[PDB]
Order: sequence, then C-alpha cells, then structure tokens
Amino acid sequence: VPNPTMPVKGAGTTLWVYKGSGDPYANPLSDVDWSRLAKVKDLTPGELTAESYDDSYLDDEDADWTATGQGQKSAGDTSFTLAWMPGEQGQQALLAWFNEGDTRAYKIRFPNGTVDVFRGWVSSIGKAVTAKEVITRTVKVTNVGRPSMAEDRSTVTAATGMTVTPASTSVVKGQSTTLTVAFQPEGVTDKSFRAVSADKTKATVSVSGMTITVNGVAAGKVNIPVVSGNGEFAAVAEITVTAS
Amino acid sequence: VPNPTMPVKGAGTTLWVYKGSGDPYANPLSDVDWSRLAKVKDLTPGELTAESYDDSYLDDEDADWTATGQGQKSAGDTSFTLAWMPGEQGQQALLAWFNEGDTRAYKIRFPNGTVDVFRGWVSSIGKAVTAKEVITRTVKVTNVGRPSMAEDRSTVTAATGMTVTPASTSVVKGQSTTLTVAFQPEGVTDKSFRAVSADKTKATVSVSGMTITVNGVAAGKVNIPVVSGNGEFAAVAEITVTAS
Repeated sequence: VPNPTMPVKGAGTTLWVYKGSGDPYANPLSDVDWSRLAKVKDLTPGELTAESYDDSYLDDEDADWTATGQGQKSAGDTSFTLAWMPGEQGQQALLAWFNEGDTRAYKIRFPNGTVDVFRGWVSSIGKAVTAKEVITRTVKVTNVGRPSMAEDRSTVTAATGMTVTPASTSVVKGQSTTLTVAFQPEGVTDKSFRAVSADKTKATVSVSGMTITVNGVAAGKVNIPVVSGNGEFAAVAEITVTAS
Repeated sequence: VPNPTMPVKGAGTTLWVYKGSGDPYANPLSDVDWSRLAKVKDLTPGELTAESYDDSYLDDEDADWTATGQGQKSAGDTSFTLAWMPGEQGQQALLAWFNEGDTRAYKIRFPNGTVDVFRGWVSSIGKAVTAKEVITRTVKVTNVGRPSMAEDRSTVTAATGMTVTPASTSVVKGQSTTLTVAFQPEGVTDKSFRAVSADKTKATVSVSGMTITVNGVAAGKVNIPVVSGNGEFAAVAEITVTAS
C-alpha cells in the first residue's frame, strides 16, 4: 500500500527523537531507541538552503551576466506544534533537550514508508494558551550538519521473514550459551532485533553484534522473547537451567 | 371603554407627526401641534432590539456554557403604507421630512388610549402602482435615541375639568389685560391648552406658560376663545377696548 513513487496525502506523519546511542543515520527504519512525540498539531520540516558564492574575475571576457556558484548549505529550522502534555515522556525529554545545547537526532516518518532523519538543537520553545482550544506546545529545532533525506535510503528490501534457533540446552551457573537468529530473507535485509528475558531472574541475556549470550543465573526454564526492529516479527526461545 | 389592561382589536390606530418646537415626549396625549397622517393602509411599528456583548474571560472557571450580556439597543426602522394623496397637506410635509436629514418626532395612538412616541429620520420613500387598487405610498423611518413607549406612562389623571377667569372689563390703548385659565380638576393635570383671537383687529392674545395677555390694539368689543389640547374643553371670554 505505501508507494514511494506516488504522491501521498500527508496524514499519518510521525515524529521521533533518538533517545539511544550509536549511529541514528544507520538504521532509521527501526523504532528501537526512538521516543515518539505524539499528538502533533502541525509540522514544518526544515528547508535545505545554499549560499551563493561570487565567481567573477577581472580577466573574464564580458561581464554582462552574473556568474555564481553554490556555497555553504545550512539545513536548518524544522518547527512543529503538538498538544501540551507536560507530564509525559518525550515532552519532558524535549525540555531536557532544550536545557542543554545537545545536538540530538530526530526523524520524521512519512505515510509512504520513507524516513527523513535530521540532527539539531532546540532553539525555541513556546506555548499558546487560549480558551475553548487545547493548549499547544511549539518547538523549533535548528539543524546542524548534513541531514539524511529519504532519497538516500532508496533500497528497502522489506525483509518479511526471520527465524530464531536456540541451543535449548541446560546451562550451568557462570556459563554462557549462544543463541542463533536467521535474518536473511534472500540475504539482503534492513532490520535489527532485540532479545529480552521474560523473567529477568533465572537468566541474563545480552544481544550485541548478532551475538546472543544467555547466562543461567538461576535454575529453572527461562523464556527469552526476541522482537525484530520496530516489531514486525518476533519469536520465543526456551533455555533450561540446572542447579548442578 | 378603552381599557389598557385588556387586549385591543387594533382597529383605530393613528399616526401623527410633531411639526413643532418643544418636547413631544412631555405631553404625547395632547394632539396640539401634531399633524395626522390619515388613510393608513397598514403599519409595522419598530422593534426594540438589543445587541449582544461577550463577557467571557480566560481566567473564568469553565467555559461549557456561553456568558453574554446586553449591548447596544438600536430600536428603529418602523414602516407603513398609506393612500397616496400628493396634494394633501401632511404628505408634502412627509416629503419635506425625507428631503433633508431632519430627525423629527412621530407618535402612534392606539385604540386603548395609549401612545407610543418615536423620533427618527425617513430612510425609505416609495410607491406602488397597479390598476384596480388604490395607489399606495410606502414610508420607512429609522428611529434614533430612546423611544417613549406606552408602558412608560401609567397614571393618566384624565383631567375632566377646566374654567376661565377673565378680566372682562375695559382695555386702554397701549395697556394689556390678563386672562387666566383654571386647569385644576382636583389637582393633577396632564393637558395643555391654547387661546386665539376672533378678529385680529380690536385685540390679540399672547399665550405662554399659562399666562394669557390680551392687548386691545383697536377699540371695540371682541371675544377671546380658549381650546384645551385636542379640543375636549373650550371657553369664551369677552374683552372691551376703549378709545380714551
């Protein structure tokens, strides 16, 4: 249904702020570590510009027509107003973003399946209070550096398939077992995953670089659920733990 | 028979115009100086309107129901239509009223002995021509200021009494006598009067503030009439003027 080669109606556009660590430009399709800014009244994305550089010399035969070239670009000034919910995360995190000069990353997700991720710092936080109208919070973010348009991530293989094969063997205290995940639907993929223990007590799990290590902290039958990327697919694995 | 505490049938309503100086609001009942607009086909009197004003503040607790108050009143635009008699004295006065921005006073007399007095300027003058139907003149008056409704007056003592005490003696050239009129039908009165001269040769009367000065311009025997208000009561006195 989402066709990036046909015009879209705009409704359904979403705003997120990168609350994790690492490279936000790498895999922006996944929603992991992206806190959502809900209840957006209106949005005005930044306009990439370019300064004009004068490229005229004295020797240049004839000067009837001006000659110029491109200069510095300076993507900047993405603004948006949302509803005022002072006691909800994403909005408190927004005020925290304002209170230091942090240059954080933020992404805009469009209904046609494409993403536009920028990186900037908050330069304005306002508020409009009138009767018979919901109080709105207005934000403005000055963008720094080169952004990441949706015209760069034009590959998208869409995945649509994965499997999780665990060891499913008893693990003794202090020893780490390795779990396997196949995320190769014809090889090319553009998604990640995260696995989190369903009890957090009988075992400790760690997922890093396609390496899933599970340690049998306490005896029993631990269940490790894994969810891929934003959460299109998921799986459940079991690992026994023996007291001996 | 006219009972202002019971509904009336509406037949017998009359239209009058105040073609004089003074306060029409003072004694509307007295038809003195009021010119009648006879042959009224129909009449739609003005509507006492009142604008709305918003009395809502931001700090007001709750706004579920609107809070409003009275604003400006602007009562006017009473219309009527009558038979078209261009050569009639009273319709030429109406055309003169239209032809300048004069804001004159007019009154409507109702069959139950009550009067509504408005003051305004003529805003629409028209005609309707059709065979088998009397040609009609249509008028519309935009009222200004506060009217004097029939509900403002509630006492009306009805008078029912007046007499005259004249000098009824000789008058010398260059010396004027005083004629007095008693208008005390048990104290309270709501009517004025006027006096005339029969010949305008032997003597003439100056009338103002109940004071009537009769001066014998020429010798002889003259009669001075007095008429109170619309003509309900009258009186006649005799004054003699001597040559020496």
